[PDB]
Amino acid sequence: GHIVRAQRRGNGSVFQAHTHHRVGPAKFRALDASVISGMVKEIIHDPGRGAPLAKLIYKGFDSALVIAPEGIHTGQFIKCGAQADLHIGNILPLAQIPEGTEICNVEHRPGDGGRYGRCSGDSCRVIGHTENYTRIQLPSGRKALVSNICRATLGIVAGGGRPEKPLLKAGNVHYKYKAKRHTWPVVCGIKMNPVDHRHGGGSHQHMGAPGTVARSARPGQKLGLIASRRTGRRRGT
Amino acid sequence: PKQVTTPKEFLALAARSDAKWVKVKKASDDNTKFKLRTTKYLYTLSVKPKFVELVQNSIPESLEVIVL
Amino acid sequence: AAHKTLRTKRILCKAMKVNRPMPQFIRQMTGVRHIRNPLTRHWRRRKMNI
Amino acid sequence: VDNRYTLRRSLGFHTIRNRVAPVRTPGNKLVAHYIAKRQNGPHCAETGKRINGIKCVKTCELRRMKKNQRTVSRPYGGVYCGSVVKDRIINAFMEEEARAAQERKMANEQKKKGK
Amino acid sequence: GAGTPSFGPRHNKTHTICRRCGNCFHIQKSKCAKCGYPDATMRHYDWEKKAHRKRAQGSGEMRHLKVTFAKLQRAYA
RNA sequence: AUCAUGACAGGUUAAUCUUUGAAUGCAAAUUGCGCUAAACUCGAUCGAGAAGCAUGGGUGUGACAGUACUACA
RNA sequence: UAUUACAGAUCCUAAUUGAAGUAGCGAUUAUCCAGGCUUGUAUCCUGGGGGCUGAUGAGGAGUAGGGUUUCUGGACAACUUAAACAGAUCCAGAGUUAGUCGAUCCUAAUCUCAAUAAUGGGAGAAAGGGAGUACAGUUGAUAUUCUGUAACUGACAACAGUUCGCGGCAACGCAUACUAUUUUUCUCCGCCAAUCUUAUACCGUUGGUAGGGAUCUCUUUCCUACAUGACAGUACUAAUACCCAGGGAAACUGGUCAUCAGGCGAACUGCGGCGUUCUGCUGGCAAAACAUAGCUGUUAUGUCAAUGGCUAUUGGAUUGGUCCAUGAAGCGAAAAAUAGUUUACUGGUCACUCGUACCGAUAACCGCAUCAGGUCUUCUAGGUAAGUAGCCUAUGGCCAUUGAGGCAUGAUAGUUCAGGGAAUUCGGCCAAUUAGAGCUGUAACUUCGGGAUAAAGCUUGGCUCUGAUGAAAAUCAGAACCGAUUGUUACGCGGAGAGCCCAACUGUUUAAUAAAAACGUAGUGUCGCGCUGUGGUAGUAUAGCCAGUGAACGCGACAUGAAUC
RNA sequence: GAAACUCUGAUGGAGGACCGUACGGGUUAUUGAUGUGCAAAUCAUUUUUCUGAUGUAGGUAAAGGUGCGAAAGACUCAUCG
Repeated sequence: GHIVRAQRRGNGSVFQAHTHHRVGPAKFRALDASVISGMVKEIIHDPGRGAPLAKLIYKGFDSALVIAPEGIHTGQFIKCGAQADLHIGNILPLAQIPEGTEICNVEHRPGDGGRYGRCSGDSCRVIGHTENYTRIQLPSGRKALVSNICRATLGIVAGGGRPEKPLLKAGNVHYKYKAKRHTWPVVCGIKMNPVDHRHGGGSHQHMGAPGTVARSARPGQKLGLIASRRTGRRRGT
Repeated sequence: PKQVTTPKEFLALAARSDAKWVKVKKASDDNTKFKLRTTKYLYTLSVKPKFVELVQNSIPESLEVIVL
Repeated sequence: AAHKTLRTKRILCKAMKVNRPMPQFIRQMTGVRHIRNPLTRHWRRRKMNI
Repeated sequence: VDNRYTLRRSLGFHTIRNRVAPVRTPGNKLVAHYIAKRQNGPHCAETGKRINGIKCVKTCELRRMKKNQRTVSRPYGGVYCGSVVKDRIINAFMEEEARAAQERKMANEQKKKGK
Repeated sequence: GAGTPSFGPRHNKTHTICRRCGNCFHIQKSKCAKCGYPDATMRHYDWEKKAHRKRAQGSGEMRHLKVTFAKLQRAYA
């Protein structure tokens, strides 16, 4: 057999991110001990990422490409800190914020940059305050103990509802993955011959083998549904 | 190559100790052009045949004068 | 060419001054006959590969 | 007649730097003359508008020109146009005047306790 | 398809003259295939023992080295 | 050039020793881009050429860094 | 004593037969006649016919590559499918001139060392960035490089004369330093579409003068020529963008080809401000260059006056639309602010290094070769026409191509064929018919967008006029009359309709027997994982690489393959 | 037209729309010519596409049980299960 397209993404020659026109890494300023006001100089769109970024100035002018909540405008004053009040814009630690509210770009570790809840039209919800660890629900469903000192932007991330509209033409998806990375178009494994992929070969196109494989299964062998505790139509539940 | 309107300003440019020659030259409409050479530029002076005779005399004696 | 480098130009010089007939007086001196200049060529037939 | 004309420079291709225009010589011969590049010249920060009172030439040949024609006379002469400078005066006055009146306020308010 | 027509656009040069070898210096990869420049050691293998002795000592002038052979004749004769 | 003030295709040793190469002032598909107390040599105090300047490690010499250890204030 | 005896091994190497004076001498417009030079020319040159190429040209020029093929002189043993005095062949000499064109300098994708007391250094583009040049002349070959003439840019020096901040309500104007820090701008950026306008080319209405061509007759005719560089200046005409002063808007007004603009201040008025374009007038500048006329190197006259483009290309201006697409960096330059130190501005010498000839496919490159193949780009005339089509022709370049004689048969590329009209054949394969434009007229079915140029009819020339719309020298409509009923005259231009199957669709694919129903796609669905993680890779250095400049509207793994049911 | 709005004409210039040029990109048919070729894949006529998932140049990245592959076991210097 040959090495399979799933294995070949590691070696990373043509399968690298197209990172040329990307404006910078989206994160907070570092922590550095109250309250600090910060004007939104402008809000710009970087390629690949569906969200906007908003370039702040903590005037020297110290810059920070923070990811943009919805309802931010140019020449708003954003207020990072503990004793900053509640507006959509402001960047509070999880000690201060009320529970049962939608927050954006929340950090895992303090002073980190921002980790959970970054893509367009997403938000971490806050469940409740234990003592040190403010428990929050992530967009998927999963729940996470996160320390109260670490920061999070208030409100929902901008650019919501982009997949509501379908892309009618193959050309629209060509321009989508030009900004991101080469991973498209996908040739299906059944169509390929036996050497190229596991599902390939045979007189008539069909999978033949069970098509559902363990965590223990090797490189080359992990193809199709990996460790699928259910399959088929998820009716109810 | 600049042109110079006033006959007085021409004679200031002539007596700089830059200028190597002046060239006299007949023109259309019975005019004539006094082309002062300088290291940088060539200063031309269009004149009518009323004040043609006086200007040549006005020019410094030392500077060489090539007639055409 | 044009836009040749200098050390490219050095090789093309040496390749054309070396291209000539063998002199007459070596055959008179040594008395050997049938020696050809090895670095003779024609531009159209054999390329240099330099 | 044949009015076709060669490129003079040894670059063949039709890039932005290698562009030509046909011109009649003194000798009745058409010939390539090469186009010098366009310049936008100084826009302003804030809004993004053209300031007046300066030519769009290259900034290198802006140096060769007189110091007069490089600038506009006011404070923030080149960078900011007129009405944006008016707004900076009004705000930077009344930000400082409110802060100065705050020092008058916290002087005046605390004196009520003594009397 | 793969023959005469596709020989047409063959104008770029893969290899260029090499400084140490002077012979096949790879422009993109920057290495002399024949001699291994710029590795400080000079390339030879025992599987090409034929091709090595074309390059190796004896082939050139030996300006310093021939006079040091000639001393050792005189001392032992 | 001949009984020598010694011919030259002789043989050594010593000079001179171009651009390179371990290649070594920094590079190189480029005759690209540097730096220097005196002395040297032309050039008429101040330019140029000539000749220097690599990395690694050894012994010596010097200088800097430290809320490392310690004494005397 | 042995590298010891050959007819064979599709044996090895070297030479040589028949076939055979046979197959064949292709492709590319077309050659003919008189002279010159010669032992000798259809071929090498001259002159004159007849032709071809027919602005994506065998025209004039360049990247990449070639490397002397360039140029002059002499030469024909060989080569250039015959011939040869010719040649990209042979031989002997000669030729490539730069501060302004390039390289050099900066970084991009990307590659490679070093430090971690570090926060980088270096490489990487002869199409990106990038200070600065033009004309005329000259050689057997070089020219934006040489000469003449006129500019311009940078760096390093002193030195002479001015000057120690003012105008406008405002937009802004006018003569002002340097170091540093920070901030901003220029450099500077996708694609598509529309309108307006310089320059160049071309066609035009009005004339004109210089020379040449044409002539039985006709033509106050036909052709050529009617031109001004970089650079520097300052008039008022007149534009659009934007801003300023007054002005203070519904009976809403102003404005575009189009969208539109306005109390966050419109119309409108200023001999406003300012940027970019424009017209005229100069300097450069007629001294040059070109065309006539005459004299033996140079003297004469002349290169003029008026004013349109519905035509094209280029530069620029004013805008719009489009994106789950938002379309380089760096060196460098100027400005501003805040400190501190202050006088400034205008007006001789020098400019290193390396490339520079010619070809650019048509014989100079890659295909073993002077190979009907292949290979990036530039300047782009007239007529016909919707035209960068096809067809014809000025400027420029050419006859690339063995000759002499025959003409039955056959091969191949072509026009045409009475009557029939697919009977031929596996099969309407092939060819024929259809065709451009204007005016009529258009069905079932449909995802309501399509189908649709559906189908099916008619008209089309020449000549003399008339009218409408524009500014307009253009284009459209209408009527007479004419003869072989014919007219998109050559050139170029769909045969059409009615069923059924497969894939929805634009797209991709076995370079060299398969272009499809195969692959792809949007759409639909399932599975894994919250970063100390997941899917990879990588290999001994406790190396760090890819998704990741990333975070579930995400990343990765599969399967189905638009919509409708 | 009581209204909600919808009839006629112009304006406008959207679309992985259509016809159609090339020394553009492909290569359907004649199973034509050639098959001692001009050519170790050509020529003629016909045909497909022609603002895009477009073509194309230079530099640059990926290397042999690997690479890359809108997948044909295709391609990786006339060489590839």
